[PDB]
Amino acid sequence: KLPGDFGPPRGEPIHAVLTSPPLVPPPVNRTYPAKVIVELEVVEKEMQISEGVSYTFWTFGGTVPGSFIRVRQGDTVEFHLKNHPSSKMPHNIDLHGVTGPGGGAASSFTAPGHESQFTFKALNEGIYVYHCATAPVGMHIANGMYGLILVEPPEGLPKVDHEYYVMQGDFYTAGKYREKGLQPFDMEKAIDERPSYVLFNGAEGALTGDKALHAKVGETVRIFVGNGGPNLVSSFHVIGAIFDQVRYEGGTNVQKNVQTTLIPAGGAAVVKFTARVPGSYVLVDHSIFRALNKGAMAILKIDGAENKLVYSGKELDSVYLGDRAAPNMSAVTKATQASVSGTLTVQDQVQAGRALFAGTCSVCHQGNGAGLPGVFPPLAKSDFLAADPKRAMNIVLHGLNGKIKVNGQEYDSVMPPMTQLNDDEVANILTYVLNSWDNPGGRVSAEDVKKVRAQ
Amino acid sequence: KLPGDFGPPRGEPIHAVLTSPPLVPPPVNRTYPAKVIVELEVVEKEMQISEGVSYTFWTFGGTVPGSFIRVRQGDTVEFHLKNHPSSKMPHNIDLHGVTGPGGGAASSFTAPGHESQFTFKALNEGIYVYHCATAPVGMHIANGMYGLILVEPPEGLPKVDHEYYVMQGDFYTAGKYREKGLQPFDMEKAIDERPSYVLFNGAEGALTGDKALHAKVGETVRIFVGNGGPNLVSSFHVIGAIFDQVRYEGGTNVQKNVQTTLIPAGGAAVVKFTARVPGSYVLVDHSIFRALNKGAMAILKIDGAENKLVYSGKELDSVYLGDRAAPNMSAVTKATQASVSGTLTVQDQVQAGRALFAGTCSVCHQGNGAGLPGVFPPLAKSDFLAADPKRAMNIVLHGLNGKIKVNGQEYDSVMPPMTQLNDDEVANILTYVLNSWDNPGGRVSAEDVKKVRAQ
Amino acid sequence: KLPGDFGPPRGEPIHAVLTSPPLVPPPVNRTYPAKVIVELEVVEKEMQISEGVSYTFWTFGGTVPGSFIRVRQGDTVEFHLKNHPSSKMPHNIDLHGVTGPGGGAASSFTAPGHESQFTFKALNEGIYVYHCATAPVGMHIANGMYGLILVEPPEGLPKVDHEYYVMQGDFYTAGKYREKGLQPFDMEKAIDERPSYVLFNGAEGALTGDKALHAKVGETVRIFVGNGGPNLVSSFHVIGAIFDQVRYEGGTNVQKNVQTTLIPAGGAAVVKFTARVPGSYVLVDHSIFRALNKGAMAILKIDGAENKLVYSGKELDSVYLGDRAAPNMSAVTKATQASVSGTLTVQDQVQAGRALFAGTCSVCHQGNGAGLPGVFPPLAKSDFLAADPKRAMNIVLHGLNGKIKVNGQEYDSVMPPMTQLNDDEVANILTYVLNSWDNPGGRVSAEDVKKVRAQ
Ligand code: HEC
Ligand code: HEC
Ligand code: HEC
Ligand SMILES: [Cu+2]
Ligand SMILES: [Cu+2]
Ligand SMILES: [Cu+2]
Ligand SMILES: [Cu+2]
Ligand SMILES: [Cu+2]
Ligand SMILES: [Cu+2]
Repeated sequence: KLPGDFGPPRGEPIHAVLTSPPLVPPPVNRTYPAKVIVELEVVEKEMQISEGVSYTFWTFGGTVPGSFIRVRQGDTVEFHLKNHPSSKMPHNIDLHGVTGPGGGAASSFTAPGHESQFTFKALNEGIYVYHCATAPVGMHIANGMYGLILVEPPEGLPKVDHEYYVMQGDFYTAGKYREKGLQPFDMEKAIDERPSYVLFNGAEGALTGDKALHAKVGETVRIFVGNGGPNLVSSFHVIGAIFDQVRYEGGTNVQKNVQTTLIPAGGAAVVKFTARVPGSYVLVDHSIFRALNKGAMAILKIDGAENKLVYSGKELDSVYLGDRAAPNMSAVTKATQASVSGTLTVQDQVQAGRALFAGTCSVCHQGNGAGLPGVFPPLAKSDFLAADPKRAMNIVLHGLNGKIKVNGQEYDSVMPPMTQLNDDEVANILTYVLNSWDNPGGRVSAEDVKKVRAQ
Repeated sequence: KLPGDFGPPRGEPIHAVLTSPPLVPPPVNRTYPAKVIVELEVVEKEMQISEGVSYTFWTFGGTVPGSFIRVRQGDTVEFHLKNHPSSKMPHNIDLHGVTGPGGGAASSFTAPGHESQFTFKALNEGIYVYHCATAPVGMHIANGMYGLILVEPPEGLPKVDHEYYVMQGDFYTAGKYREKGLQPFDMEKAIDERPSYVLFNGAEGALTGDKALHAKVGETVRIFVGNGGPNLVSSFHVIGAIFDQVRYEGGTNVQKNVQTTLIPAGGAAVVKFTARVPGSYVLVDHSIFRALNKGAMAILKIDGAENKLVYSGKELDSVYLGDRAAPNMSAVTKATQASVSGTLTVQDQVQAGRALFAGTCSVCHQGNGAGLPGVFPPLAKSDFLAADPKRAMNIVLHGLNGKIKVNGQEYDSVMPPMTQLNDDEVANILTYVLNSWDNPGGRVSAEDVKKVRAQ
Repeated sequence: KLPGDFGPPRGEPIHAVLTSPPLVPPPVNRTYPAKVIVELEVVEKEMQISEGVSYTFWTFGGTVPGSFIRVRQGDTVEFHLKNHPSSKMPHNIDLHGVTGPGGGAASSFTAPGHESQFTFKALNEGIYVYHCATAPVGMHIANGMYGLILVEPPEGLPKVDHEYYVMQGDFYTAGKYREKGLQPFDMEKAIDERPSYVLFNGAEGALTGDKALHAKVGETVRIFVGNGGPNLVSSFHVIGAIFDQVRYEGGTNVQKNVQTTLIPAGGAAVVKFTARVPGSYVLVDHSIFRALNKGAMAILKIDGAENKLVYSGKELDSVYLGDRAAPNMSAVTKATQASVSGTLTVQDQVQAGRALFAGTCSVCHQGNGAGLPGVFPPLAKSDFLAADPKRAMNIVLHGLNGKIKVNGQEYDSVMPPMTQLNDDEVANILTYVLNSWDNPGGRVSAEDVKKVRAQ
């Protein structure tokens, strides 16, 4: 006998309601198998992968990850794939959990402006990745063509207060991390498995700040977690909390009470969290340069009463979360746009630099530029800064060590280099500093920084 | 008490029958512990890692992976390692599952033309990797020195219809992927964990096309899956199906009903599959550039009746499987040989290009070169192609965008670059196209392409 | 109800006794929850990451990994973090297993010369990584800022004969592997996840030779195994043995009878081993270039009677363990120091070369330089060596093939290149050989080798 042997579809055909990340459709809440009609449209379009950094994404339903599909084990699914007329490429779909060659791929080839359909029975309960399967497949996946399909057990999943949808992917731009402009896909970096960005839900900051996930003390949260890849394996982890349960795909095994899991490329898991104390809980790939240098962090923000018996301490800040502590970094987007338009003002630079200074500089120099006397020199009203702005560009790019005198006090420490900052970032940060804290004003341009970097 | 405490060996000494991949020895079918004599011979030899690409493999038993060994928990194994006189290197063996230092390594050092032996008790049921343990060990492993040993539980494994043997490895050539000739091992790429090929069973296409694994609807298939490494972890996955069971090494835990697993470097697992519907099921490393750009795909082809209640769709084709949809790519081997011999004909190039066109070009241009009107321009009877063959070389290497006119119709789309194709591949593909579909004939040489690439 | 609900702290406040790797504090042996005061001091200091290779480590408690902390589920922990006045950087802590934002990070920011404190309840039994959480976090972790905290179940762990503490990390030096001197951290290699060293307990040889872990036949050994990362996932494996049990973090799942596991970056596990037969058992990352080319090997040496019914063979030697078979390689440290001081003698070079020859050359040429007649040519009393020392430098760096005559006999084989050896290593090895086995003496300098490498 096949699994999912619940008899022929009954009732009326159901038109599936799909959701955009990070939301999930309601529980199916049904005791009979149905014919479920799923309609999903591929759209190719430019979106911001980071502030001021555009990328041509290929999407299922206009989002990365693609629209979430929710059905019941034993359902017959009539799957309709449309390819928007604006597309340049053909596309198709492989749904994990489908019983049949290619997971649908050979019956879903869809040229721009066309539609395809195929039917399958959902024999297999579980959470499953779906993705494009059009050669070169890795390119399609790298461009954002992946999402999740949930096939519920017949009795449904246990009730929880919130359900969310989070999916990791690795991305490959020609430019370096945070280099502005429209960035092409880079096949060389992709083949080498050397991503420039590693993200949740298709962009830096997609689930941070004002886009965080929410719940309250005492509530339960289920997260459907995918890893679209194409290539990386996630050391998936929640900072400051624990997973009550982790279940992969439709596996019989359920791990309980773990904080760090491994999610294969192409894999998916359901995790459960119980909110205990208020604050920001960070979902990361704990291959930690991905999380804190390439974009792979997402926030579940918990509202409610502190419990000093459990945790006496404070909410996170920029020391850990960096420039993603703040609600957003829209000033960076704005300054980048103004540069393109040729209208970049001092204040545009100042506000972009303010956003970028958080974490990146404030960890040592403080949010108010005061430093710490004799340990971290001040940027506020800094004689040393004012004396030589070009030296300050060199200090950001190349670091500084040795004895110096700042505002009458000696420092004898080490500031690490920061050459990974792009020329616009250095320029905007230094313009912010120059225009703060009784510093002399003026500006540093990206071209100024380019020249210092080349010397 | 030690595990495997089934008493002294009884009956007669048994000379183990080893098998070459992808086959497995018969179940031991025995109720008593035995002395089992295993004889394995190391052979160093050139073989084709891909069509027209030779590599000096170091092998246990003449194959990659090496010969499969099958014993029973509680057996006493007298292990004989011979090193063929033609060898240049010394070799030895570490069998996982052996209780003792190095898994046998210090008692199996075997110079060319010599033999070694050691005895161990198989205390540990499970599936286990064995490999060479001769410094530099990673070099030996990278050259193909790994295989599997099964230590059965005393009652035997449950009966299945088929048992197969599949083992992943990462490979490191001086040349790039599909660059022809005898390719040296590349220690720099190996240390960096940057393989040029990632393969099942020692070659591209080892388990595809006419070398696929077979079964029928309703049958059960057990696959002994190794990962020899040296360095990669497999996101091991079956496209279009599910694993009924996954069990690692001799672990007590058995996962059921998963599609994607993680197999450590040096690890092994037993998976079980039940054939439900006909077609090609693809075993892959779902770090998907490995599977679809570096060689890591294998096929289990299922014969039998369609079941439209389960899956309404079609068998896979080149869109997903690429140039491995076809039975083989022997024409590539032949053309490469003819180049070396200085006898390369137009028809040699045409047939090699035909093989390579599948997937790589046909996904957009179609198998018959017709394209799709106003979306994908034709290669069949293409005025644009005929007008400028050197432009066509540039288009393959560097891509094309912008408005063009082909056979009277305007196109305004994007063909991605394909610089990863080697000069011979570009040459042979374009010669195929030129000699098909009422195109003007002639040929493109590898040297022609080399010149365009250098400009 | 929260987990760990064992009531308010009782008894007296307990000042935790922390241990340095590879030792563990005693079992808590307590039936009531307590207030436990933990004091941990950050120290930045130069230490040898390899012989003659210095590195500026940032440490919790003066070691890498940091001091081991051991508490009981249900305890209230008052955590005190001090930052030594000699520090240049601020530091903080995130303990996995803490319930609260950042695992403590926002309440533990500690400038040089300062102290911080926070209190948390240990709700979660298990083994957990702790690490610094100061931007740039990956830099802090890469510099050595990680360790383990055990939160015992209320009844305690089962009694074992030995408990040890082992933690993997990936390291990123500007220089290549074994390049001498004080090596800076390399942010470029870190972002790319391309470590120069992969180590247990902060140094090459930290747990090999005279620093091996010990036990006796019949005894049980528990190892608390961390993976600090920052970036790599360990294919953690024991050569020649099996793990009775593997349990991750505080998971409910326990795997039994496996040899190879996967430990996520930031993850931790408890493994159990039962000693069966004498000899050296090697803990490795089985992404095997890490273990055998980058430093990731540790030894558990078992004393006691051989059991020929289980294993007839020998203890490991340099063929497998290489230059870590010997008790230590202190001669390398000494020679490097003498080079810096300008006092390097012939004998300093000889003893350093002796240490390095083991495995790296002896696998083919033998420990006594005799080779094997007509298969591996001799280095002992070698006419070919004596005839041209510069040719011998070229042979080490670039390999040798083709027919040669050595001491009257023809060889027609292949010696692989060894360009990864540094100039001092080549120099010291060849000086050893020249001063052994009736060879002519003299010396090769690092500058001699530099010149040959550049030609
Ligand atoms: C801690 C790790 C630091 C971070 C992050 C940044 N800076 Fe820094 N900076 C640091 C130190 C210890 C020193 C003194 C070095 C010494 O030789 O003793 C400095 C110095 C500067 C200066 C010059 C002195 C002054 O005006 O106070 C400048 C202009 C400066 N730092 C700027 C700066 C900016 C803009 C940063 C973010 C991009 C930044 N620093 C980060 C320590 C640390
Ligand atoms: C879809 C992703 C494509 C694949 C794969 C290949 N080609 Fe292509 N090709 C594609 C498009 C959209 C276009 C037109 C671009 C535009 O500016 O509108 C082309 C064009 C060509 C041409 C020139 C026009 C013609 O003769 O039809 C040639 C000669 C060509 N393509 C060849 C070709 C070959 C040999 C391929 C496999 C190596 C190949 N293309 C792949 C789209 C796609
Ligand atoms: C086995 C894989 C080898 C290792 C490791 C090393 N050497 Fe070697 N060496 C090897 C062979 C097969 C040959 C002969 C090559 C041929 O063309 O037939 C050699 C040769 C040399 C020589 C020259 C001949 C002689 O004097 O015997 C030298 C000086 C030499 N090898 C040195 C040497 C050193 C110092 C090594 C460690 C750094 C080393 N070899 C490793 C095989 C192998
Ligand atoms: Cu697509
Ligand atoms: Cu897939
Ligand atoms: Cu070998
Ligand atoms: Cu091994
Ligand atoms: Cu720190
Ligand atoms: Cu952490």
